[PDB]
Amino acid sequence: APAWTTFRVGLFCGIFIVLNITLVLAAVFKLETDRSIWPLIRIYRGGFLLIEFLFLLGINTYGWRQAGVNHVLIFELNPRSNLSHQHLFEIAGFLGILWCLSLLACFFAPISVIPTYVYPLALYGFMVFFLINPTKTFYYKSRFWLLKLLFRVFTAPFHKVGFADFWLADQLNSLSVILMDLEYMICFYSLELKWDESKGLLPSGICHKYTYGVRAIVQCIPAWLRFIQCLRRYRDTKRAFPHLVNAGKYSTTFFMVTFAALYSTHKERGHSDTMVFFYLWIVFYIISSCYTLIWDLKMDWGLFDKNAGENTFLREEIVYPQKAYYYCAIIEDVILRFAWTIQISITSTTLLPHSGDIIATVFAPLEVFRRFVWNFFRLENEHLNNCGEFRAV
Amino acid sequence: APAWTTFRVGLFCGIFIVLNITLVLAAVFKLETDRSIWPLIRIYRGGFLLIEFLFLLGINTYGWRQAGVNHVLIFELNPRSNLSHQHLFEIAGFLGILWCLSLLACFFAPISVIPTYVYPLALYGFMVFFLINPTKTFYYKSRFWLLKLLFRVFTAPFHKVGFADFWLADQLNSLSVILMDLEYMICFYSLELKWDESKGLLPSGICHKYTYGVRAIVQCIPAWLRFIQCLRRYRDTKRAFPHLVNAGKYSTTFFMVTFAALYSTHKERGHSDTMVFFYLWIVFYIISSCYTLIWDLKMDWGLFDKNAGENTFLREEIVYPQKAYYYCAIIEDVILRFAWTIQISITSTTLLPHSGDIIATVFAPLEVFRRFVWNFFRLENEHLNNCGEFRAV
Ligand SMILES: CCCCCCCC/C=C/CCCCCCCC(=O)O[C@@H](COC(=O)CCCCCCCCCCCCCCC)COP(=O)([O-])OCC[N+](C)(C)C
Ligand SMILES: CCCCCCCC/C=C/CCCCCCCC(=O)O[C@@H](COC(=O)CCCCCCCCCCCCCCC)COP(=O)([O-])OCC[N+](C)(C)C
Ligand SMILES: CC(C)CCC[C@@H](C)[C@H]1CC[C@H]2[C@@H]3CC=C4C[C@@H](O)CC[C@]4(C)[C@H]3CC[C@]12C
Ligand SMILES: CC(C)CCC[C@@H](C)[C@H]1CC[C@H]2[C@@H]3CC=C4C[C@@H](O)CC[C@]4(C)[C@H]3CC[C@]12C
Repeated sequence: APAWTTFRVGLFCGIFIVLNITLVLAAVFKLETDRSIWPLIRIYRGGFLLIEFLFLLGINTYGWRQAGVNHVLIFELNPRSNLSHQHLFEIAGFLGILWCLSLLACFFAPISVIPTYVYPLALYGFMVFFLINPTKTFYYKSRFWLLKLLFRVFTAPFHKVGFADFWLADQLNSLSVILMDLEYMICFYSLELKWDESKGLLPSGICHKYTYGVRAIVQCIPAWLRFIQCLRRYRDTKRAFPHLVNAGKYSTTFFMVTFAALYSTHKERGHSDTMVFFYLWIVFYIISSCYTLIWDLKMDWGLFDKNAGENTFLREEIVYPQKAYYYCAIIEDVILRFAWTIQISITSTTLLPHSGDIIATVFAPLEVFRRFVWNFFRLENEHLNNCGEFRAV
Repeated sequence: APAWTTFRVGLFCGIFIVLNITLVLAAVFKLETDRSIWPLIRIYRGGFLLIEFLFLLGINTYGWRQAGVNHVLIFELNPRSNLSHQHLFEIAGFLGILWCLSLLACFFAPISVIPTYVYPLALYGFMVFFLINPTKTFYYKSRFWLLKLLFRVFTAPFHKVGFADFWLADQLNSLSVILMDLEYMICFYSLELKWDESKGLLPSGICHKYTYGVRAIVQCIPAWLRFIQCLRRYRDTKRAFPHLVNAGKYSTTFFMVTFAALYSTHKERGHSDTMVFFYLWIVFYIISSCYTLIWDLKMDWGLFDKNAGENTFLREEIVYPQKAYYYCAIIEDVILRFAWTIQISITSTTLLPHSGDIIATVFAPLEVFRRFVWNFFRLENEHLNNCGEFRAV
């Protein structure tokens, strides 16, 4: 990379660091105890998760390049022009500066005239604009490639699946919280925000409950897309394995989230059917967790193979130098696959609100971390032994 | 330069920027009107000027390298392990972060126990330690070369002059304010600071007055070193020109600063000899400015030459692309050589107390800027046509 690119990476990282420190200190001093800070947390959580995802993605690209995994051939990107990790670090740092500035302005009151609710709106409006700018400025080829890919994923039955389509839909399975925060923000300004008050951003009413049957559809949105892609892939190929077995993996989420919305609704009423539904919500919690975990370990990463030989419990060939990495990865995935399922059901109105909001906010970055670790061995098991059969050489 | 070096340059620059912005805002809000902020300004001015000097020096090194001026041969540095501009930018950024942090802590009160006067002391103590660290860490070769050079300059009659000795003594002629701030700080804590009070840094006294006669000797410390070096050069070379004419250039400062302590001293008394002294101070103020300016233009930069030809008013060969640079430089040097002499006389108490401290604080960075511009054409006129007769090829 050129020297100005590394200069810009470091510049944005340093501004981000100091902005974070002053954010924490203003939080522990300037803020006032009486008002509620939760809408404010629920609104900014999505941008935080997006920035973290881009940073971790930049570390993924560095790891793939150094270890020798040909990720340009698998994604079928152009050999000549490709983003390297420094460009991703730069985008992450810039969007992080805007996030820190908007949140800081929401804590302070730098301008009297401007109402506080404007700042959250001004941040997310800018991000959409940067992505959809018509002019050939600011990584225009990257934004255009991403936009064409996004169009194909959201219209799933109609296109032939390629590695990139399959890959982005999975990433969207772990980023579901951003969609929920967006539906929550869209709902909140429309119904529970009083526009007339000068500082109405920090005011419960009905804006954080799975009651109007919308929040369930919103977390089943990515699982539905992957289930549909698996069915289309089965149509073309005509092989029941592994396309019909994989679709079921994605269908388990429907039953589990269906039951959340059911026990919570029955409980809130004076109904005695609540116990029965509670028996079922639990059963479709262990089934889903075990099914996703076994699929991860044996089919996604390709471990526990018969001819492992020396690398015991692993596969025959390994690309990353240390076996410790693989063993820590196995244990980490095992303990975080159990954490993911609980936060999914919980979002759909289960545990009384006071204790629930701190579990989701703590466990969302850990789900992004689990996807970050999943990327390494998935791409490695693709490069070695053609696992998805997307190229079929 | 390696990528980690550029990353570090940008990191320290970004932290420095945000620290400066919060410094300004805390100055215009947190600070209190009743107490005096001048001791606090006179103490930190020296560190500010040192940081600015290092940054501008880094720009000088970039300019010399690109234009093709062999500054490694002139300074006689080792061709294998030289420093580049990025390393200077890095030192400047790091020391600037420490300066901003210490001043910020002096504005706030982050720790109750610690008295405020400790922080100025903690900053300058660290800087000395970084320079004199015995261990081979943190640019140990650079610090050792600089330390040997400094020893030779402060013991001037005893060593043979080389380009590096002559060059550092001149740089010290424009950095005289740092010495004054140091003598002022050394004096202030000892006599006018009441140790018992918790916040006595921002309390007037005898500290800034040129009376005991100490401040005049500190004013003429660098001019004396250059005058002595010129006499030594004439002893070895046996040439009355330009070593006896150049020594006089440096001797004019003695008469100039001797008529400031005198007029100021006579005025404060009920003495009628004050008028006579004032008519002499102006005469030497004007004889010094013209002498230094003519020497600069004709002997240091080598302009106004007879065989200029096409480059009119310039010399025959020019290395920097645009003539506009040379013309702006001539005008800038002409108008700043008049500014330099006023603040030298003024420091030794010529004006009233209120009308003087803002002139020195504004005109000190402009003197550092004039030396920054002087460096380009001095090194260029050395590389072209060997002017100082130091190598004598
Ligand atoms: C909260 C609301 C905010 C709205 C968003 C606002 C902020 C978001 C802003 C985003 C602007 C751009 C962000 C960085 C990505 C740019 C594209 C890119 O990097 O492609 C890289 C591919 O490299 C890879 O193959 C690995 C994948 C990299 C990222 C893939 C998508 C990541 C974003 C997923 C996010 C999903 C979001 C969906 C909804 C959550 C580089 O491609 P290329 O090498 O340049 O290709 C050129 C060669 N070619 C011409 C042949 C193609
Ligand atoms: C009260 C407030 C103040 C309190 C006091 C604070 C004090 C604390 C201050 C701490 C600051 C310490 C600064 C460290 C700088 C390292 C030195 C350096 O860079 O040498 C460079 C010289 O390279 C050149 O000659 C190129 C241009 C000239 C620079 C020479 C002097 C630069 C520093 C002038 C500074 C003037 C400052 C003087 C101050 C009196 C690099 O040398 P090299 O290329 O690595 O040579 C190696 C090859 N060799 C082995 C053959 C040699
Ligand atoms: C239980 C917890 C501690 C498990 C932690 C697992 C994490 C830390 C492990 C699992 C996979 C590991 C990564 C595997 C591959 C690479 C690529 C290599 O070129 C750099 C190290 C890097 C980036 C490893 C970093 C550490 C890593 C992310
Ligand atoms: C009256 C005022 C505005 C005069 C200003 C003069 C200043 C701005 C001029 C005079 C000498 C000039 C420098 C002369 C040489 C170089 C080296 C070249 O490779 C980069 C530009 C640079 C660094 C110039 C920057 C601008 C400069 C510093």
